[PDB]
Amino acid sequence: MVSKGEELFTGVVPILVELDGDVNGHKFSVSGEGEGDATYGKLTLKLICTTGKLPVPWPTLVTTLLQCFARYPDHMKQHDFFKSAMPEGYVQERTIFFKDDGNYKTRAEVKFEGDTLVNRIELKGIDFKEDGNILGHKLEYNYNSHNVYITADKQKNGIKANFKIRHNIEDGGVQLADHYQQNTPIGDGPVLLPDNHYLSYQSALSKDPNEKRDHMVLLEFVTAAGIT
Amino acid sequence: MVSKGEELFTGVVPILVELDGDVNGHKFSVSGEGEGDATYGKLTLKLICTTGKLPVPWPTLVTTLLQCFARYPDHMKQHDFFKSAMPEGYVQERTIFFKDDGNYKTRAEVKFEGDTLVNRIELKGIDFKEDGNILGHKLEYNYNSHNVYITADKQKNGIKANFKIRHNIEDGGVQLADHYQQNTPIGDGPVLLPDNHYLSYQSALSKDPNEKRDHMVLLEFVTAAGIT
Repeated sequence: MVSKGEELFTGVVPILVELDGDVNGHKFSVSGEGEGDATYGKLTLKLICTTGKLPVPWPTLVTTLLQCFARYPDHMKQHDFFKSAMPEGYVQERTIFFKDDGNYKTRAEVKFEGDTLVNRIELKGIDFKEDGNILGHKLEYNYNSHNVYITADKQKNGIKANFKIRHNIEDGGVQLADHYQQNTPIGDGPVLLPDNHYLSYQSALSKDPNEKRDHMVLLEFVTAAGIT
Repeated sequence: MVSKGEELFTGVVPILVELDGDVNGHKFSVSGEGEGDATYGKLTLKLICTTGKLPVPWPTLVTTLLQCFARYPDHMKQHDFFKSAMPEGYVQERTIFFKDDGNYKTRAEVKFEGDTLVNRIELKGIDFKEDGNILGHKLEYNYNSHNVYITADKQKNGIKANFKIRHNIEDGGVQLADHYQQNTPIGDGPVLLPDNHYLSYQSALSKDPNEKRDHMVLLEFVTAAGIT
């Protein structure tokens, strides 16, 4: 239960991320490593496109490329589904609707493989406008804070989430991305089904000045809230 | 010039921050320490209210509590006024208009005192609504990304900046804060007067789980841009 999940994330945990995607026909792959410290609701990753140049803005992949590292306050630990599902893990599926543009559909499996927390993903994007903010690469290289609204999904012994990302556009404006999320345990064991709450996210995108490959250094701070 | 400023910020630099403020009559003081690495346009600070509980939301003080740590690309280094003014330093004055509420007026001096970069500030806030988002503490504990638009101010041998902060409000909405900035060198030496550009900011607010005092752990990533 609480102690079981808390134990698996007691200190700093190594992370591995793998993604294969296809957006409007452009195939690409991303691989990344890093670590997370749920004690501080912190996570840091260096993600690299191993197929060359990324066909879409890096910011559009931030949400796809580890909610188990969220910092749940003591009074809210009974609501931490993500950690309660470990190490077996859970599948995280999403559909992302980019306002007035295409959409991504993703499926990921996150769980431990030894001492390492792994996130393997498959992404498919369709109907993007060649001249849009996505394929046109018109999004600024940055990120804002958002809240991930969560509710239990007892039918699937998991949870559902919904939130809208605001991607700042170069020279002004915002490109919204509506996220519909579903998380289902991989195992058949018992999990912590939560009462409604949300995860408060804050992220910063950076670059490794010495790296030649197309990449993204991502930093996230996550804290659960919404319950007194 | 460029090399002179680059030299002072070559590695990791210790930082000291001090602030005395008065908002609608509530007097308070903040003291903080940390470090910055302009090579990665990064900065981290732990800021503490030494007078007890902070009378205003911590997020409202983020912009007041080190633009010299910005990461300027090679082709833009001749435009880095902040570093060119060091170690003597510069005065940074601002007027912050919180939409439909009060305003802050600040004056700060930032420069080196030995190997440490210091930021001492005086803040005065007026006409805040007792029931507003500020004195009512209705702002979420987080931060978004913004661009700091800069232009040279040859009359004062310094620069001027303008930007609008978006403070997310608890349960929805945004509380805007219009920033009008002026930076003037403390010394009378020559500085780097820049062509128009902006600093791309990204910030994350956190907490030291072991600290008893009212405080804020602030992280900022800053990179200059707007010039080809």
